[PDB]
Amino acid sequence: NTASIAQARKLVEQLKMEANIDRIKVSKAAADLMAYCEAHAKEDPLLTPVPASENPFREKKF
Amino acid sequence: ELEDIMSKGVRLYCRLHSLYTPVIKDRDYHLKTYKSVLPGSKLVDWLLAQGDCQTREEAVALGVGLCNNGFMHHVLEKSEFRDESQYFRFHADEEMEGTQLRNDFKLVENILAKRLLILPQEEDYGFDIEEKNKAVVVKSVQRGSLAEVAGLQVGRKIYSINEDLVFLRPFSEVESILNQSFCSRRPLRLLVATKAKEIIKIPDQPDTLCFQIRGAAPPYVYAVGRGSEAMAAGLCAGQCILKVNGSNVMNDGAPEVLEHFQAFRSRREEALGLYQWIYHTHEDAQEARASQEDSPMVTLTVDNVHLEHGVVYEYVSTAGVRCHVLEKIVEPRGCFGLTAKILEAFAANDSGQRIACYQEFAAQLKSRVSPPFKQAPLEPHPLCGLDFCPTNCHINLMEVSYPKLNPMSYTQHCITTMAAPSWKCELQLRRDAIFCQALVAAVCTFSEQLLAALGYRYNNNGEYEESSRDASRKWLEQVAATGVLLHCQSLLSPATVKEERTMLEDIWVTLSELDNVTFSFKQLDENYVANTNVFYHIEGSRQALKVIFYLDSYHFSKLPSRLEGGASLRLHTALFTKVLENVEGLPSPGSQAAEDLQQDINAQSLEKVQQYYRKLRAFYLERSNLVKIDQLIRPINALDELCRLMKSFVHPKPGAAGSVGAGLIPISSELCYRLGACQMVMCGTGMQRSTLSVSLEQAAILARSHGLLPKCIMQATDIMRKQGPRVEILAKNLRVKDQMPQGAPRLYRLCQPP
Amino acid sequence: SELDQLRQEAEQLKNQIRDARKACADATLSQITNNIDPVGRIQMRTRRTLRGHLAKIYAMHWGTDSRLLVSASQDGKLIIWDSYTTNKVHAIPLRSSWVMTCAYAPSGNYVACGGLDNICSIYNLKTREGNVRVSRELAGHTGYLSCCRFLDDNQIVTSSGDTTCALWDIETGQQTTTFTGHTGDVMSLSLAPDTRLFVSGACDASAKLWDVREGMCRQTFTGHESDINAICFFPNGNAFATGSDDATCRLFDLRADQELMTYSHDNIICGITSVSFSKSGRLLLAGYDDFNCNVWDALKADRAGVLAGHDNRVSCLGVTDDGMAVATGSWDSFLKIWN
Repeated sequence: NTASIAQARKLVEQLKMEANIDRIKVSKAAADLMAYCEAHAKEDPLLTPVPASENPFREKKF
Repeated sequence: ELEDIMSKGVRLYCRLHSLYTPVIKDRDYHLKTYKSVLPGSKLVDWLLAQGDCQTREEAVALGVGLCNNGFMHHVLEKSEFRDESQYFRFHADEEMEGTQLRNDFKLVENILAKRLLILPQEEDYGFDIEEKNKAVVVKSVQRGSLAEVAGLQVGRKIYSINEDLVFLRPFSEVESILNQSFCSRRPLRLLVATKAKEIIKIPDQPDTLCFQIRGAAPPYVYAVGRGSEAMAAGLCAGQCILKVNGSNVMNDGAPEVLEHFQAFRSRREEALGLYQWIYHTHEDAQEARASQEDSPMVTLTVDNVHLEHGVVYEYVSTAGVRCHVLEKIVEPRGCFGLTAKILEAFAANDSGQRIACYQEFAAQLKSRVSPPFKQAPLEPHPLCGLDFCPTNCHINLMEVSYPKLNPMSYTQHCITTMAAPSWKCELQLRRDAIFCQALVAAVCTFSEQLLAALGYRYNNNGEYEESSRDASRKWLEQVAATGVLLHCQSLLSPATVKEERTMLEDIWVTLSELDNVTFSFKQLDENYVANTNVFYHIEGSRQALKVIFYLDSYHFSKLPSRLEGGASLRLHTALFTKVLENVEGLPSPGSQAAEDLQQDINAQSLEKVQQYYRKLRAFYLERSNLVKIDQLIRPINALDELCRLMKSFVHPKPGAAGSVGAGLIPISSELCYRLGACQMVMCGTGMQRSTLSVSLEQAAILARSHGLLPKCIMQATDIMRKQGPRVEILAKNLRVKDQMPQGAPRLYRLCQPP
Repeated sequence: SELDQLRQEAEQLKNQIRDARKACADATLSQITNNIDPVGRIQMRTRRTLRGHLAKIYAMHWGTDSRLLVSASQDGKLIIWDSYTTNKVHAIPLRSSWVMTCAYAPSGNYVACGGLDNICSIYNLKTREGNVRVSRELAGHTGYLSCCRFLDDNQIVTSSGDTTCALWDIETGQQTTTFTGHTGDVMSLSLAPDTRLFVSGACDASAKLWDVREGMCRQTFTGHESDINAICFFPNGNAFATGSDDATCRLFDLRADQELMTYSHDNIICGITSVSFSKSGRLLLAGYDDFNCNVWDALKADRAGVLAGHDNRVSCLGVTDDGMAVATGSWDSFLKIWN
């Protein structure tokens, strides 16, 4: 029973820490992720069709 | 001849690729190397040296029949088969090495399920289904019904009903399959999506507990009351409990699990609640019967014991029709109860220096079903009750369905995997231990084949457009008149491994003593056992022994009329042993004696099988004596051709010895599949060599009976061994030193990708 | 009762966390990124097919040089491949089979295997003898070891099957910190580009963002109805996506503390066995159980493309650190390098 007491108490302190942490709004979070994708959009060869001589899997000598 | 050429083509593929020094080695033509090719002159010369065709025109007629029937083809494909030194590549090797390509034998799903045998009730089976998220799940199960007695929970994705794969079928058609199965009153076997660990949020009623929890480490559900809220939450019987309410109790006992409930700490010894107790095993049920003659939720996660690991493949068959296969590996549910019954039967025969020891072992076996299979013992532990069970016993079933009211042709083939019966620890106790270890696997393979037959699934003769109903019925009267034959091919190496040599000597004397057991069926239907259909009862002595199979009303009404009157049914044995590797660095006389012992017991198995074949010929002769002979001439020449090839493998004439390689293992399996036989495959460990033989025999049965295209026979026997089932057996064991046989033939080797 | 009153204040904490997240829910990511230009079609084709395993592949991991990739077969071989020359650079037999995880150290000097033998073995590669030896067999877990990752050549975070994930140091061969906050079997982890925080997920549909230095769970994310099978961070470390057996990928934030976007199509009923992101993070690549790999637009939740090239299910998926190609290692002993 004391193991259940200790488990329940550590859950209590864990959720009070998870309640005490702070959080930004989802509009600012989505703006940050969209800004990151818009900043790194040209530097992604899976999205952007990279040339065959540039990617090492079609025509590059490496 | 020309209609038997598909059987002979699978047989010659299985005989050419399973010899050591390969005739299909890669050869260079016109300074262009050709992979896995066979010259026509060497093929014809090998056929005349083997004894397949007597003359060269017979051999080239066989070859041109093969090239028109798609087994092999000329590598340039501008020539038919002739007795030339031109290269003819097999289509299976061409598709495996990848030399317009379409894949026929593919894999359609991997599944983990649990079989639930449900007797039909008055209005329906006890449940109704629905199509939720493009699948087939249970819409509802009525409370107190036999469906929830079996353990059907709401929302589980159901895979098959009566060995028919429904998850690739439309919802109207699976509903029609259910209602026609109800109006024809079939006892419904079904497979539902059951995960390994289950979080059941049971209700805690304040007065009594509607469940029994027994065991030591872990504790298991010993019983559950019918129609209870425990059964509504999903606590079925036999489930081992790993954690209750957050607290880890897999190492804890039974009071340490019952104390978490509110009604047990109110009343301890008397909190059962007067329920209709269903149980886990029949021995637990009969022992309990002989003994008795807002809402606080408890969220506990249990381990779903007796789960079934399956893989559904599909392929275009020989005659165009698309076909499906489910290969399941199943731990035998009546393993520990079976060996417990054998040990108390041996104690009753002895009743004294070992009677109390044997009943203590039987109590140890009824005490818990935790693993639920005996893994190979790592430690030299003292004489337990556990080392009387078959080590690493598993049952590999294929249920194959192809279309031909919805006309389908289901079938169900059982192949029992087992590690060889060992005693790693007087000699009479040792012999009884290996006797029980073999006989439990014997009764489990015969039980799986017998319920497959009585469910009208078994078809040892599927080559001949024979439906599973009449094929299973003729197998039933066949096995009734002739007896049951246990073909158990050993893959162990007596020449190499000392413990495997004594394993083979022990299983040889074990089958020389086990061939006077008799399986006398009986009818006793008991609804308060969870899912089991057959209930065993072992009576008798060490020398003579009877196993009584209590079946249900349907599976006793479908039984042949001779054994319904309590008639005996003898089991004859057959031990075809062959080392999966060759012998490099030819050994001393101390290992030549082991090779001669392997040849001796292979010869005795050959004479026992031809004895059974003569008795089968006599039974078919008396059946034809009292269309039939012109339909039965076609299996009998194929099977005595297989008998001639077996005699060539076992006793070769002096002049060409060893030239067949290790081709006994496919061809003995083909012979004892054409013949009606229970086919156990054993080795020293249970995982690698055994799954090689299982994959080859299963792909051979699909290519032979069920018409798998011979382009895909090697593809099937490697997809089943790499990316199929029987890898979970390696998962659950994982503490053995088993490796794949390296000096094994190209058939019994894993193909490297191109 | 004291136990019930602390449970009631625990549900008070849960309800105030829930209404805090609903107060932070000012909009949704679909509403924010509705007006961006759509990705459309991602037509990546198989460029190489690493084919040398005799069993199901269960994990892969690239190197930070974006050239080598380690792969763990079910039978017990780690094959370290070159993705350029299609050549087995190394082949490592293991002492036990059924390894479910393999990790490539960022220095390139170490690989790590782990399976149901409850031991994470660390194999050294650049030895003077040239042979691959087992450096340390990190043992101490009781459950199966499910996902291991390298912070550097001494710190390895290993999820396990006793609801724990332990940070091990290799030179002493011990657990510097243990992370015990789960109730289910921990099925995945993924380090961040900051390499100071990581999200681990279990069968209880709870993804814990931990913190490796302080040693305690920073925050907790729910939203799934099945076992979370794979987690991967976004390339900035601010968000992470989980793929569970409920046929749903979910992109959660870390600074908004809740789910930002879900990814599910009605044609898809199969569970997700692997997830990762592109270099830009615009493409969430998810390896499903319908033998495929769908590439989702991670800002509009549209199925941008499908990669159907496997005969069995895709166990492991992974994008290079240069974002150039994605290795979709599957259970049919294939590692197709899509690009």
